[PDB]
Amino acid sequence: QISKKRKFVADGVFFAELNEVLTRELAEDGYSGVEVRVTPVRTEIIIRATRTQNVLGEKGRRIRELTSVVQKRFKFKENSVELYAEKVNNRGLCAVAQAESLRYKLLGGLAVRRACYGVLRFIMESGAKGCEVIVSGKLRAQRAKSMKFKDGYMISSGQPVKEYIDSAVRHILMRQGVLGIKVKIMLDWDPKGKQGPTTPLPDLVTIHSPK
Amino acid sequence: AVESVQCFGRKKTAVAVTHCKRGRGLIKINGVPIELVQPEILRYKAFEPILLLGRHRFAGVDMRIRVKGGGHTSQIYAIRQSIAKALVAFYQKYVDEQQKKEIKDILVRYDRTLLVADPRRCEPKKFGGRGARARFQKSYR
Amino acid sequence: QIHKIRITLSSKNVKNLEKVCADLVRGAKDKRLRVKGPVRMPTKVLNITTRKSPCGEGTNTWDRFELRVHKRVIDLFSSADVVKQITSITIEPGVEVEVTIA
Amino acid sequence: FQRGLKRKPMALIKKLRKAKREAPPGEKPEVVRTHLRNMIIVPEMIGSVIGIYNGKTFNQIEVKPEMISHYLAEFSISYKPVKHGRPGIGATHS
Amino acid sequence: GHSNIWNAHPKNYGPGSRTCRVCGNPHAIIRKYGLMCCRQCFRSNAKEIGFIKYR
Amino acid sequence: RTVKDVSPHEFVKAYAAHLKRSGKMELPEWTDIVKTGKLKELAPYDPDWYYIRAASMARKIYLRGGLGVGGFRRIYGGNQRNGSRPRHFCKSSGSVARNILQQLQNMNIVDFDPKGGRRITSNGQRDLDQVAGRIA
Amino acid sequence: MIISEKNRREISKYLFQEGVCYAKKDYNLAKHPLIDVPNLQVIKLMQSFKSKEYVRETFAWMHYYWYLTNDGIEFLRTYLNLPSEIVPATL
Amino acid sequence: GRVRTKTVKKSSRQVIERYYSKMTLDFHTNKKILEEVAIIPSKRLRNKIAGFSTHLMKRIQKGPVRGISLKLQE
RNA sequence: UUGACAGACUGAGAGCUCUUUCUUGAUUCUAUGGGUGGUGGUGCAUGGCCGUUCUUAGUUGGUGGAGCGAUUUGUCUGGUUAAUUCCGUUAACGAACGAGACCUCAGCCUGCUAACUAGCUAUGCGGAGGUAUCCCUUCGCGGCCAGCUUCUUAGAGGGACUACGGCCUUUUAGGCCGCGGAAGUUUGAGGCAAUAACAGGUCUGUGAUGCCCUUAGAUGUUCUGGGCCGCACGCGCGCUACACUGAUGUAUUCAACGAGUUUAUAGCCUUGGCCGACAGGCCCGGGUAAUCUUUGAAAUUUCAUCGUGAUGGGGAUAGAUCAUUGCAAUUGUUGGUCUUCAACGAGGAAUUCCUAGUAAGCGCGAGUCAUCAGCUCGCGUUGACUACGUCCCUGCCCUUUGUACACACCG
Ligand SMILES: [K+]
Ligand SMILES: [K+]
Ligand SMILES: [K+]
Ligand SMILES: [K+]
Ligand SMILES: [K+]
Ligand SMILES: [K+]
Ligand SMILES: [K+]
Ligand SMILES: [K+]
Ligand SMILES: [Mg+2]
Ligand SMILES: [Mg+2]
Ligand SMILES: [Mg+2]
Ligand SMILES: [Mg+2]
Ligand SMILES: [Mg+2]
Ligand SMILES: [Mg+2]
Ligand SMILES: [Mg+2]
Ligand SMILES: [Mg+2]
Ligand SMILES: [Mg+2]
Ligand SMILES: [Mg+2]
Ligand SMILES: [Mg+2]
Ligand SMILES: [Mg+2]
Ligand SMILES: [Mg+2]
Ligand SMILES: [Mg+2]
Ligand SMILES: [Mg+2]
Ligand SMILES: [Zn+2]
Repeated sequence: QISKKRKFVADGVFFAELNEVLTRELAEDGYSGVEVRVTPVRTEIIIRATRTQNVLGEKGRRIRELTSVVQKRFKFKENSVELYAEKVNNRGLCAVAQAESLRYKLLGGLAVRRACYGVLRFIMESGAKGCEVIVSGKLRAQRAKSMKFKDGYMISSGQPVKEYIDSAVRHILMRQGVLGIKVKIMLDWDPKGKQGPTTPLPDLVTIHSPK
Repeated sequence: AVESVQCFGRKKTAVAVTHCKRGRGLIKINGVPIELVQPEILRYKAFEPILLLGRHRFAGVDMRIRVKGGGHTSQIYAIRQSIAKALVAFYQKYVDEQQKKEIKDILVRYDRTLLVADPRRCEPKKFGGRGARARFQKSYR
Repeated sequence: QIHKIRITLSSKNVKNLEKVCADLVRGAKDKRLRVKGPVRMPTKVLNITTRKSPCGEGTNTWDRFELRVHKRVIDLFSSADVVKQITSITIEPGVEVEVTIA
Repeated sequence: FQRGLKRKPMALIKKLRKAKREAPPGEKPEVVRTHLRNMIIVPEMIGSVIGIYNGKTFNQIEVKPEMISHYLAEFSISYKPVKHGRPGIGATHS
Repeated sequence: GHSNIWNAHPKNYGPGSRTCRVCGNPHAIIRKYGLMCCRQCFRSNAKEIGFIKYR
Repeated sequence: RTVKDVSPHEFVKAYAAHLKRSGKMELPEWTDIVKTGKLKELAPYDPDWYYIRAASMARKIYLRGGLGVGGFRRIYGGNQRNGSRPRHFCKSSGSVARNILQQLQNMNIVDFDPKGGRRITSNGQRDLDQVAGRIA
Repeated sequence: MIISEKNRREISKYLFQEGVCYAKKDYNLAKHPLIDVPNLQVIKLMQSFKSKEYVRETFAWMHYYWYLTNDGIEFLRTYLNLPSEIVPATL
Repeated sequence: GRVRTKTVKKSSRQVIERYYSKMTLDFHTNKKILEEVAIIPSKRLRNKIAGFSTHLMKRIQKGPVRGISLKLQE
């Protein structure tokens, strides 16, 4: 019975809180994202992840636990909110997945340069137009520094950034401090819209071939 | 079939609408005669479309004007613009195009704002200053 | 068995909201029902202006955040069962439907 | 008074009454110490010996007829009056 | 502490009765529209909440 | 000739004179001691301020028939000076407006509107129109 | 931390019956929203379980989320004297 | 100032080269032709390209224009 | 091992502690490890974020050319542009960022769609006025089968592209003027915004974080009280003024961006009625909202008093007293009534912002908020002078040139 403004703000706050909770819980399991759909007397939450086996657990035990805890914390009515697990299509085109992979590789003791180059190569081979990885913090010395790896196209200004650029930031708790990793992937135009924005770049003009 | 037109004049946020139809030649704003429009100083702007053309051309049309928004000067400017546009439209749609063109030409030769709305609008203010361009006083020590 | 059914549509996405309104209008028309609307209320612009810096240093720069809410009103002269059947059509996420009488 | 006194002022008044009763004839009552700086002096409290906490110490006062309807804070200064020394480095040339 | 003493001070209003729902800090709380989030947390989570920067 | 066709100032003066001549008004004993609002610094200069205010209020109800005490306070309010602080809008005295409305209702110039506020009666319309016509 | 036997029994019963449990980080809250026991006692009992690995704890947006493990399930079964057939609703 | 960018210049040159037959000296007709035979994300860009194409056509009517290769002219 | 009646103790109905002795039951206590918390140090260990260099137009590969090499050309003599924007010249050719494009708001549509949560028109009825029937003027109420979308709202679209004319310019890129046009400074204002950097700010936003300190007589947490506001003095951003282009008292009437409830007797915005001089109080109710507050400002306009007098300018300081918020108002929380009536008569050296609906004046909404706005973020109202030029000062970009500078002339 609340006003529309408060209703929409509460919906946004709930989405943000659920996103943060899912990230914290499924950090290691891999968590590309979450989507919330509202239907009459039913709400569906879809968890996009690279490893759905871990998210579901054995016989859906983990996903059932997550659904129950989410309902209890968010006052949802019994048998009214339900969770699904979904594979992420072209995980290399998701910065969150790539950022988590780089975090895992760095925590595993792998060299920063080798890990970043591998991530860059995987992103490029996954069909990305361009990509960039930044690693900042105390690397090899007590003095913090930044390492930048870049390959391909990239835009940084104007509206097309919001749709053609998918970016993520993550922290790695190393022995001597915190390492900040930033992943930035430039998508490619997709007429279907499944793998990229369904809109061409503003300054791209195509002339049809004359008969 | 009723013989009438409705034309609107604009100035800043002021919107005035003149309903002009066949009649004996009366002109009223919100039910009040145009001769009592306030402020008294701007009565000249209010009457300019009337002084330029003469009362004889208005003798055959009744005009009712409803105004909203804006301020004292903007409302009067919208009133006069709406009056001019309503008279021009009425002459166009019930009177010879020759006379319509003549009245339009005489009005425009005096002032183009009588028929064309001024597009000026208040500029949004930017953080770091009280006004759109004015910035906070800067001190170095 | 005829009533003025009031349908309220609220969404943040203008395209989805307009598409849902058009689908409802066409569904009502296909049943030879009388449709009034859609009536588009003034857009609600929730505005928040907060300082960019997480501290008090540097030039005081501010971020203007806006959340736009679009509301539509549709009136149907028909029965509860038929309006319910019409509204049963698929609705994309982000659009809230409310059906009432008067 | 319309809003009503809480239990602490009532306890303070009762303690003052007890001290006055136990005071030997022709002698002042004992010291009643309290933190209640917002207490309002009433005529019944005239002649009582009250220590009022000022945040560091219980300043000693004796209630007089002219102090009725005043707060106990008004008679226990919480700060030391300022006596100015010579300006230090950085006071001028700004 | 004693039940009548421990946490007995009223907290029905003021900055001490409100905290950020994200980080719990009591400063710079945005109460508009019921966000109840400190300014830093809101600036971090605005995109997820649904607040877009147009100007 | 009606009120709308005459200058508001002249009509206000004429109707205040008519109200004073009528003798049906019962001025409160405090009319000579109170300001017209908390925002004012001094009492009204004109001794006939009560009659003038009554005439202006009656004209306002004639023009619009849904006004109340708060509406009249807002109508007759204005800027309030705060010494060294900037000015802000302030409401006017509500007791004066309430008493004037009650007196006008007693004289039958206005009556309670079913939707709230006060409305001009047929007798009030007639009296105001005659005063406007006689102004000439 | 000192906890009444009835409160501990109620907390353990709810945890075993539901398989999960959340709690706002409010030490002075009079009663847990889902359990009549004080929030502080609920939180401290769950912390005790987590210390010895009977539960997995997650924190986010000033809230605790606790998920029972196999060892926690075994301990709760033994302590509540429930039949082996009965299991938490999650499974 | 009003200086057409490389995008507008290249688009106009290519459009004139590939569809010189249907080109006209009227800006509205040229912009309609551009809408028909090209995909321009922005209406402002479409109008700018159409205007520059009209100017280039006016120059071509006078004589050869460097950077544009017309089969009939050659 | 917990809790506690009474007395004492205590600022204290803190069993905090002591006396007196009851209750509870392995949940605790003691010691050793290990934890936990900390607005505790370290921003010269860090992440993220933000500010600045830097609002300017700048920045970098591949393959070629030159040099032993650091490097260099591309990235340029010239013209042009706000622009490394283009035209061209060319040992460079092709490219990738930045710019532009882009997106938001505003400006035009009597064209499209649709509006009982927005309006207009005419009609029917009724009130008032005028010759009082019929006629004219102005108001109030109904018509979901009166019509409509000019006015209001919001979706799709159209529209401007220097399109057209005259001159200058390399037959170029382009520039000035001009009719028309809503719009001819990139239409106006914003959002976004490259490479490389600062030991610039933030550990006091974060359950971000390493190390160091503390960790039970605590740097943890809570309660009481005080302080952060303390006043010989110096400085910064501001509010109010020095008055008649005015103050006061009447009358008069034109905005926009926005914000609003747990219904409990009732919580947020509050209409109407009554009480009161005001401040405020009481009672019916509306609004989870284009439905109600919202019928919603001041400057300004008009008529009088004042009459060059620190004066009816100015409102600092202070006394008395009355209300509201709050558990608590004293060191006045804020708000009313009367009374007191300070400097200030336009401001030195210096110094800030600003080119059109802009400066300036005027008020209004929101953030903070139980109660407090002289502040910040936005909004509209009235509305200008001057210039449309330059590198003189302060700086910025490119080129040439000198250097004993490279921590880079604060060398
Ligand atoms: K930093
Ligand atoms: K090279
Ligand atoms: K630290
Ligand atoms: K904070
Ligand atoms: K210079
Ligand atoms: K330059
Ligand atoms: K030399
Ligand atoms: K050199
Ligand atoms: Mg770009
Ligand atoms: Mg740009
Ligand atoms: Mg502490
Ligand atoms: Mg630093
Ligand atoms: Mg080479
Ligand atoms: Mg070079
Ligand atoms: Mg329209
Ligand atoms: Mg530093
Ligand atoms: Mg301070
Ligand atoms: Mg400032
Ligand atoms: Mg108004
Ligand atoms: Mg004086
Ligand atoms: Mg004065
Ligand atoms: Mg300067
Ligand atoms: Mg402040
Ligand atoms: Zn926060």
